[PDB]
Amino acid sequence: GRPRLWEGQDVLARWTDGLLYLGTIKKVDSAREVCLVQFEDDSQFLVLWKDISPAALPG
Amino acid sequence: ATGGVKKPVRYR
Repeated sequence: GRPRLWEGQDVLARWTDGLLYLGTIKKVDSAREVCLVQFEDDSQFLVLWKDISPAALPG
Repeated sequence: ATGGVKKPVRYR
């Protein structure tokens, strides 16, 4: 099926405080179903696919 | 971003 997440995509990621933060996907890890997401302070963390939403879908 | 600050899209 058409990929939902990809490298370079602007996304909202749910963090461990239960809140959403703007980020950019830097790496997709398919086996682990995670992406390395770079946040607005340039910190980079693993987030599960289900906790990532695309910022914009064309539509 | 260089110098950036994380803020949540919404606060509690």
